[PDB]
Amino acid sequence: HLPLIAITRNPVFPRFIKIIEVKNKKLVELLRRKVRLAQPYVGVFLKRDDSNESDVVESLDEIYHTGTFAQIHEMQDLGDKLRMIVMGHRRVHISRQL
Amino acid sequence: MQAGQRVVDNPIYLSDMGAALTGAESHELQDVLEETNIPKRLYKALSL
Amino acid sequence: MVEVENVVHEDFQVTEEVKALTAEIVKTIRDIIALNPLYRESVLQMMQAGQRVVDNPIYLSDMGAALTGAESHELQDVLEETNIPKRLYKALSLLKKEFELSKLQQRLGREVEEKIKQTHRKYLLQEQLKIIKKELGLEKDDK
Amino acid sequence: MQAGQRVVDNPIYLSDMGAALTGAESHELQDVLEETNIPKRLYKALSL
Repeated sequence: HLPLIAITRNPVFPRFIKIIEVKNKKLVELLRRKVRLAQPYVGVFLKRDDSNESDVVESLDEIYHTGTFAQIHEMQDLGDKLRMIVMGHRRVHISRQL
Repeated sequence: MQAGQRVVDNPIYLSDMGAALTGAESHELQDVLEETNIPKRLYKALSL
Repeated sequence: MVEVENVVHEDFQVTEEVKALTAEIVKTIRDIIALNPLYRESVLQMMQAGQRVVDNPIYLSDMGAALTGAESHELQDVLEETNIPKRLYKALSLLKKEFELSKLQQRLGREVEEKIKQTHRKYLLQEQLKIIKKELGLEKDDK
Repeated sequence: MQAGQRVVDNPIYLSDMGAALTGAESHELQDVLEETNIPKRLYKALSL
C-alpha cells in the first residue's frame, strides 16, 4: 500500500541493475518515510504506452500486472535530489496490484 | 561469468541478463513474461 | 510576411525500440567528441537519453546533428527531408563523413610524430655508438 | 560535506565544524556554547 514509483523512461529488465532519477520531488517524501524502518526496500513496476505523470497517480490499471520487488543498495544524490538505485531481484505477478 | 565454470546455479537469471541485450520494446518483454513455460519464452526469445 | 508552423513530425505509437537509433546517434556523438573533442563533454552528460527529459525529440536530434562540421547546405538538405528515419540516416551520415577525416588526421599525426621519434631515437643510438667507440682507445695517437 | 547531498542528517554538527574555523578567543567559544536557542548561537556566531 505504497504509491507506484515513477519509472519515467527507464526500462528495468529482470536481473539487470538500473538507476532511477525522477524529476519530480514528491517521491523523496516516500524515500524519507522508509529510513526509520529496520529493513530498507522498494518495489519496481513498468509503465504502459503513452507515459503520463498524471496517469501514474490517477489510475492503477495502466501499470502492467507484472512487478519486481528488490532491496535498496545506497543513496547518492550527486546532481538531483531523487537518485535511487533499482534492481530486478524478485519477479512477481501480484494477484491484484490495486 | 562463463558457462564452462558451472557456477550459473540459477540459469533463469543469466538468461534474463542475456535477453536484456535484445532491443525489443518493453511491451514485447511483458508479452514474453506472459509465457509460463520455459521453451515458449526460449523460442520467442530466439525469434526475437 | 505570412508564415505558418507546418512542423510535421510523425512518429510511431510504439515508442520503445524507436529510440535505439537515437542511442546510436549519441554513441557516434560520444565517439566524435571523445576522439575529436570540439566542445566540452559535460553537456552530453547534462542531456542524456536515459533521463526521459527529452520532451522534444526533434530538438534533441537537431542538437546532436549540430556538432557535425558538414556545410550549411547539408543542414538545409536535412531539413528538406520529411521522414524521421531519413533525417536520422543523414545525421549519422554527416557524423561518419566527418569521422573518417578526423580519424585520418589523428592517425597521420601520431604516425608522423612516431616517424620523428624513430628519426631521433636512431640518432641517439648512433650518438651512443660514437661516444662508446671514441672512448675505448687513445684516439689520435698517430704521431 | 555539501548542502546539496542532503546527507547532513545533523546540521548542527556541520555548523559547529564551520564555526570551529573562527579565530575568536576561547571565552567566546564557551559563551557561544552556553547559548541554548539555535538562532541566538547562530546570530552570535555571525556577529563574531
